[PDB]
Amino acid sequence: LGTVLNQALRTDDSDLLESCLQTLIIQNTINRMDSSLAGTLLSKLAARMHRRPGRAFGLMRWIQWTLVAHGGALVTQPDLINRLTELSRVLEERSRGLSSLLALKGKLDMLDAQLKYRKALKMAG
Amino acid sequence: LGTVLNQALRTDDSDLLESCLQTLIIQNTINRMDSSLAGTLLSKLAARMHRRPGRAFGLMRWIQWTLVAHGGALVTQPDLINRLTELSRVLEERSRGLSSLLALKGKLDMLDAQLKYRKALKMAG
Amino acid sequence: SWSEWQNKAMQADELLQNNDIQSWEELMAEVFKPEWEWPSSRSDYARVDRRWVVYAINKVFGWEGQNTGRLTCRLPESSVLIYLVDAGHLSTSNVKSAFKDDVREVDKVEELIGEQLPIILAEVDPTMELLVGYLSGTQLGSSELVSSIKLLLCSLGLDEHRTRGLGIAFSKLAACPAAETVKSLRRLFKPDEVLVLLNVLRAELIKDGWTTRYLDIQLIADLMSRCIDAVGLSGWMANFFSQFQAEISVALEGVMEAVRLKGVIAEAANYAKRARRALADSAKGKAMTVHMSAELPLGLKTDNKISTERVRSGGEIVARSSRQIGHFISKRRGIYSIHRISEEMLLGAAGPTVVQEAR
Amino acid sequence: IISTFDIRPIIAELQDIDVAVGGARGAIYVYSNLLAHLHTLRVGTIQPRKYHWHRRAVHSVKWSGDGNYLISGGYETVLVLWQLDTGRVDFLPHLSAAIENIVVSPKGSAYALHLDDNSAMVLSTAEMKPSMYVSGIQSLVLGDRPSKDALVRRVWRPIDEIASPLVATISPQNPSHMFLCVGNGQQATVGGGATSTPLVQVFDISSFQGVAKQAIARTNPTDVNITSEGVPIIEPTATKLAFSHDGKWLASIDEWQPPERDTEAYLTGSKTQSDACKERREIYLKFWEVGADQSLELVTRINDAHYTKQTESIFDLASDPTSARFATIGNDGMVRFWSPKLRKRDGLMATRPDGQPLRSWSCSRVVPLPVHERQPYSGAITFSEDGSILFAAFGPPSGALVVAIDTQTGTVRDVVSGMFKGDIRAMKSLSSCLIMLSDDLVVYDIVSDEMLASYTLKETSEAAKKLTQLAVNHQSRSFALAAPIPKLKRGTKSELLIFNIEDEEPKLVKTFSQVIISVCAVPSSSGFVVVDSAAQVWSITEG
Amino acid sequence: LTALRHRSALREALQGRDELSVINILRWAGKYVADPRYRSICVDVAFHLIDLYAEHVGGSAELATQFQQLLAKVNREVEKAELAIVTGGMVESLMMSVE
Amino acid sequence: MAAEVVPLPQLKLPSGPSPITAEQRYWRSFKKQKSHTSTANWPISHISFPA
Amino acid sequence: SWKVSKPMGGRMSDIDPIFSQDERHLIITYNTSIQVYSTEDSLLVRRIALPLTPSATHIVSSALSKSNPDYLWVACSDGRIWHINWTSGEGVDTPSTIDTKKLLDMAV
Amino acid sequence: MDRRTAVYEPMAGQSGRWSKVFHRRYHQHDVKAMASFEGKGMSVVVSGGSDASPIVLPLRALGKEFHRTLPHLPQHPTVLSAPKARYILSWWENEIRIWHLLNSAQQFLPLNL
RNA sequence: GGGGGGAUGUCCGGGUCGCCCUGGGCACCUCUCCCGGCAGCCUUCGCGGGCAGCCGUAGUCCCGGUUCAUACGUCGCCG
Repeated sequence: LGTVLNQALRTDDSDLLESCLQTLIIQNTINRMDSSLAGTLLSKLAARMHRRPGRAFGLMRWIQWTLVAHGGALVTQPDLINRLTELSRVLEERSRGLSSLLALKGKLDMLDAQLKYRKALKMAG
Repeated sequence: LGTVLNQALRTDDSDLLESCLQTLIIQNTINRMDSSLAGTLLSKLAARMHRRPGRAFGLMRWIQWTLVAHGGALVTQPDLINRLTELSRVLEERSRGLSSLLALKGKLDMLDAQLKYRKALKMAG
Repeated sequence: SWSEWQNKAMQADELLQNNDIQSWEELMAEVFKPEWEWPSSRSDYARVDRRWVVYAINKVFGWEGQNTGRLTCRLPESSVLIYLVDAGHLSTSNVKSAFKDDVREVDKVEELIGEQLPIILAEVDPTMELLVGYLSGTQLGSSELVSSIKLLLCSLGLDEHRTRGLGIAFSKLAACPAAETVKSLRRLFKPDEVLVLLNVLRAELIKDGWTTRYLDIQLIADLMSRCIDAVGLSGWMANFFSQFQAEISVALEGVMEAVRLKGVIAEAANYAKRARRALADSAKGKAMTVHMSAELPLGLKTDNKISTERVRSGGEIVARSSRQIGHFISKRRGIYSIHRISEEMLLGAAGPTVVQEAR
Repeated sequence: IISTFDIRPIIAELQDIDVAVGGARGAIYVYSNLLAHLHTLRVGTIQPRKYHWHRRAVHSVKWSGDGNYLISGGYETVLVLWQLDTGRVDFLPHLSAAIENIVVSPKGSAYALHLDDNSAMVLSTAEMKPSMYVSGIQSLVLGDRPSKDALVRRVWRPIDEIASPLVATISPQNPSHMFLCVGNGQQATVGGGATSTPLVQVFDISSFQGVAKQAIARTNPTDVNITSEGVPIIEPTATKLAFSHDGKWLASIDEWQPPERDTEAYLTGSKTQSDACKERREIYLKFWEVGADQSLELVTRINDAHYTKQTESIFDLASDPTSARFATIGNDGMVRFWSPKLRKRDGLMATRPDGQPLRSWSCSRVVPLPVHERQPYSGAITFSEDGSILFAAFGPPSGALVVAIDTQTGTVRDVVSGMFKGDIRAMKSLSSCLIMLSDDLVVYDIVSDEMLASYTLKETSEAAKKLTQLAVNHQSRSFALAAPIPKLKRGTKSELLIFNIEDEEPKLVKTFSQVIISVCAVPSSSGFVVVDSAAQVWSITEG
Repeated sequence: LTALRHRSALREALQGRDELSVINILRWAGKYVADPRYRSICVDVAFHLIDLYAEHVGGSAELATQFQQLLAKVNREVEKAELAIVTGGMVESLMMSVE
Repeated sequence: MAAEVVPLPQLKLPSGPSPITAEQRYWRSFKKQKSHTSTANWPISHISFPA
Repeated sequence: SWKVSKPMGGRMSDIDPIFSQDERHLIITYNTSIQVYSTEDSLLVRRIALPLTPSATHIVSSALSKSNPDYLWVACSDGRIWHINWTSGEGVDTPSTIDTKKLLDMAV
Repeated sequence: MDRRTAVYEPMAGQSGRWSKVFHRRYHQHDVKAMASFEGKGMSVVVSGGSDASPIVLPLRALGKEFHRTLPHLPQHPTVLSAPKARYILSWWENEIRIWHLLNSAQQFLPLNL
């Protein structure tokens, strides 16, 4: 799907972008794809990072493998740092609550664990 | 192995403790076992927490299920809080490095990911 | 000045027994520095003295001696009262100093005052804009804040002021410590009310969107988790909770992946910025070792421009001489390099073009 | 660059001279025959003999009697001796501070050194042992003559300054003695741009002599004092020390973090080097016993007395005046109460080999603090004079509040908010009044719950702002604050105000041509003792 | 190592090493992150060796595997520290249920 | 006063919540074991030493 | 009602503490005070206070009279000179000015 | 072999007694041999070691003039080229070593050098 | 780093079409003052101030491509 990727990103496609993002072959596609198109991908996936932060299982692995196969593209053309610089502000909004997002779980996950016991009293009852 | 557990912990056994710890049936044993013996278990597993912090996959699940089946034992006899209070200092030595233990991985795991690419250049080569 | 304030309090007592609330309120405006115009900020308020604050709250609020009294609005319609609300003078320390006489024998006065005061404010203001202003302006305790959120939830569970008040009280109880919130909230709530507050923050989380996917927080943290610790095991004795902890786990693992990739994109942007610096200097012609291929150097290292300072014994610093600077550019040179001179160099104007072998 | 020099006159006439000169690069030039070289328009080619050993400045260079040894000493705490007859060096290697001065006896017998920590040692030759020993107050001094290594632009230029008032406690059961924070030396303490006191000394007030000395943190008074890059060591400073009520205990806290110039690679994203060192802060607390020979001995050490996700900088410490209980507040916000127990694990009591049981302090109580955040806090605490109740100023920006907590139960007895106009500096508790200093000064009774005294103090720089400090007397109900008169420099004045408990008029107004550094209350009788940056001390007494 | 961070010469101590020397020091580090009692000092040294010998990981793959076997314990060192706090919350309000 | 050259004192590392006690190391320092079997592996009736 | 004690002690000045004749005593220089100690007991035998007072003035130099012993020339930043005699205190109340801009050094 | 060299003068006064004036590192390896000359107004000492670079010093103006690092490389360039063949040549103890450059510079004007 | 200019080379509407320009992209040399330090020289005790100031970058006749490091007094055995 690497040529599909290349096509989509040099005409600025979103439907073809979504066709590639719905689907291992991720590794295959990014080691297939090219360099400045990987920078274009990085920019608009940052847009995605902002506009929809739900389950990240696919696309954050995708930017991993993007920086794997063609992370060295944007040192060889470094002038577009604001491609990366604009990732570089989203990340710390993305960690604000982590000052207490584990302080979330432990008081709550025990209350979880209390019903696991109150279940365990009753299915034998 | 619940009577094995009960036997071992009321004579202060370590070999029989190790026989129970080498091995689902964990859930079975702790819903089998008793209350003040669960407090004794909690105390000496805290000793284990200090003296050997390697792979925690078994015994930290064990203290989970301990607090599942007989976590309410030590509210019904609360005077031995130093059983729990001495867990309550080990945990935060156990999290010191987590101020930067994810700052460990991300710079390193990319360097991992760089050899995954430099492998990927070569097995096709 | 003590006799002066005693005479002023006696004159205000004379105004009270004459029931001259208009002139009394104009004296209050003169002290606080009727029209009663407002500065449009909770912050820029003139500093007022504790004796006038304590006399004001003494006159406004009341108590009932039956071994358990109750503040009442002696002045339910009062610009002085809404000024105390917006300036944040309605603290438990303030009202205890106000009613030092009759609260000396009653216990649990913090719980009593912090429960009763927002209920009083709510029956004053059904629009509860005064309540949200109190929430934003006053130093609040845990009982005060949980009764405030209780009033907001019986109000809801022209439609945005209550939501802003919810957010403000969420920030403040996120600030408050866990133990006091847990004990006072075990006191003041019922497990069904805690379930409604739980669903409120569930909606908050899922509207922030951490579960609804990509490719289609401390506040709520402290609030939702501390309140369920407050209710505890006495409440429930299901699959609701099962799906609930499932989406909790989704959000947790999402944040973990986020920190991993936080690190990598942070260092990537930093190295790209230093690479912009180095390739700017290389286009200038300072001849630094930077990468040439389209792949990341395994060492995320750049050749910085040479520090013009030279550290000497013992700690003294003299500037680097051009001789050693040339020694350093020489060691930075590689094994094979094409170093083309220009005729602009030969006349003395421009610089060369350097291309070293990729090291 | 010439630092100092000495000469031997070659003699019943004056036939020649030989001059050694020492310079802050660490070098000695000795010129052999200047009179014969400059008696002869034209002169011959003169060239001194070079002698480089010291890395930092050399401070004091002289000749040995018949002049066979070039004796010297400087910053690096080594008395160095050039052999001058062969190519060897002989050194008395590890002095307590930088060698400020060297002088010679009329005979070749006795050397006398002035050492940078206010000290003087007279030795006899090849005995090298303290034959006459005198030490002083060893305080941080604003130097009239600034420094001898402040001439050639070191990486950190050492600046005569005082960034914090001095930490000191008069000993109860022996008010003639006082413990006070010091480093190995004054110039070494100020080197690195941070206060470096891994040391405490006891000093007699009835006869103003430095009695004794003992370290608290890790020290290396034998290892090298300067790193290889040229940076002198910053040491764990003894931040907080307050003495027990009984005369037997002493609890201290030390802080030590890396410098920014050393972190330098722990920066990932928004991690500044300040963030890196504020993570890598290391804060010890140590409980100590004291023997009647003024012996300071360890009983416990706690590495983590205030911990959340990262370590919490611990804010204040206070002693119960009736019991062996130490309360402390940190950045956790909890106040923790520590009492000494007997080391006895399972009935076996741990006795010292002489027989006495091993005592060890422990967190007897924990009290969390309710917070009121409106839309970088600091803590301060003081017990009552009677005990049973503790007062704790929690100290965010202007919204800040004091909390009164019982001791028999951990329950809060009172909460008083809005008594600080900014961040808190400190607070004391007299017999009935709380005397707190923020940007404001507020003396405020609580049995009447009524402010008595209030002062808007003079706005200054931040150094002077911190250098304002306060102490009560508690024998006669009178308190006193020290405040400089408006970046701090040498020509600077401070004033001390004596206040009684009941009024607002000052009971004594007196300024000082230098800035007084610390004030302390005498425990036996009324009055105080105050010590000043031009490092001198004297006591105020009523009557 | 506490001495060499306290007298600030860890960077000097590690900047001049060779292949086999960093093999040994990395082996010690990878052995001894897992103790939290000195995990801080160990990860300081780990940061430094990352700063100092990440360049020739492709030149010497056996050290890249050592660089990998750094992670190969660390990826479960996240799970030890995480499941610590997972257990760390399991105790704290069971204490609250006492009262 | 020439400082006494003392080498680096080791750090007093903290103790876990079950130290190995003085008496524990004592009774484990009862080390040298001889395992002497009885005649015909006779179950050992009684052993004695007087005062 | 409150009263101040005399400022005693002080920081030892870098000006050379000088030996005594017969090597039995040591004249050490503080700020505002010059102290002679006896070496055998290592104990003070005389402390001589000196009023310094004009912001930053200090003892600039101090020297034994080379002509007659037990005499001390002490000099400040502004030119004020004392000729006190240790084992005693005669000369502290009578300085002499030198009419300098700023007295930087002196040698007797 | 501390790559270091010193100079020493007779003490004024006392006969037969000398002392070091100073020392310094000139070379980068040891100083295996040396020779001194003082003639036709040139007082020098030549020092040779193992870093191949002779270092010469003034005697009468020691500490008055800078030294001189003679070229460690021989006087003859010992480099040859067939420019039509673009062959470069260098010989030492028994071998002649030849490199061919096979390309120009304008073609490249990193990985291919 | 900014604010600005004179000048180098560049594409897209382009212009009678040439000098280049406006509208977008711009990288550089230069000048300009406000950023950080560094010096000297007068001033006042100092606090401070003033004065004409340089540098924030690159390869030299040689050449600072330097100079610099922390004690003896006593060891061994085994408890």
